[PDB]
Amino acid sequence: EKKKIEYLDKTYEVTVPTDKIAITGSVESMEDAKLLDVHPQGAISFSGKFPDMFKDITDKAEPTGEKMEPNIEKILEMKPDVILASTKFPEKTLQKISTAGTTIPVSHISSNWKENMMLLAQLTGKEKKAKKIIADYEQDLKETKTKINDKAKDSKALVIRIRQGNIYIYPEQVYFNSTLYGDLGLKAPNEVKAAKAQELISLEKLSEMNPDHIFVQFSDDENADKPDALKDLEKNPIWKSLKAVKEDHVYVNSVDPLAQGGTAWSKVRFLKAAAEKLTQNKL
Ligand SMILES: O=C(NCc1cc(CNC(=O)c2cccc(O)c2O)cc(CNC(=O)c2cccc(O)c2O)c1)c1cccc(O)c1O
Ligand SMILES: [Fe+3]
Repeated sequence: EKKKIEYLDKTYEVTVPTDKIAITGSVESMEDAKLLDVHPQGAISFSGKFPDMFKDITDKAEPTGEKMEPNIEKILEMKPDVILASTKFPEKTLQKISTAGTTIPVSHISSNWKENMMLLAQLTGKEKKAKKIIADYEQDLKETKTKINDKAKDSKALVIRIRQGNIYIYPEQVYFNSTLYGDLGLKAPNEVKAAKAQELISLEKLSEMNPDHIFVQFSDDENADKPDALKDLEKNPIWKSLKAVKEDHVYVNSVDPLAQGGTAWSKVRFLKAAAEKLTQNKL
């Protein structure tokens, strides 16, 4: 018989505790697995390979495919007890994935970082480890707020992700923004308050926003269509006009560019990075 795992208003029947976990779409769950020492059966590949930072937990895994492109033939062959999917998949892709087994769309909304973590914990029987990781972050946070200067806290700060050579911004509770604005208390700017999903933003618009600090996240595996995007930007006269640029307050990949923002592991890293960068000295 199985157990009833409750996950964000929904309930799922899953035989737990299981090692037979297929992760597709949800890089969030990859990051949770990493801190929980969960070694899934299926894991997400990134350009066909498993990045160094995940190798400790991908040792018993085979690919479910690239992030946005689940391999149903592979996932069926695995016959998992649970498939951890993403809330970013179209519904028709979620229904198609669910032919291979019990499927839980894991939230990409960064304010659900605790629930996502506990879900994997509940599936794997590691609630103690998951509570300890969460508690530790909260202490890390309270301790880190004290180290961050007033000026920095009242500055205009942005997180951008460059994908296929375009600039994207995100809602207030998505990506790292829940840590930059929510946890550290910096004022989210209007364009971010207005964002309802991953939203394209022009350099032209950015130059009006004129942020004090810009965290730029850039992955080659997401920029194959234009690999010079970062260097071409830095040579654009509208980018060179930015306050953040001229004052040397642009931080490229302060956290690994495959980091998703809405996880314990993303939050702890961004919190330390933001702290180092905003206060201009290593903590
Ligand atoms: O099926 C998917 N996407 C269709 C889609 C494409 C788009 C247009 N997306 C892109 O061009 C894109 C390019 C490279 C990598 C991505 O993750 C992209 O979403 C938007 C959106 C809406 N997305 C968001 O709001 C979002 C928020 C935070 C982080 C994200 O990664 C988000 O996608 C959905 C998908 C599946 C797994 C993982 C994903 O990140 C996905 O975007
Ligand atoms: Fe996406």
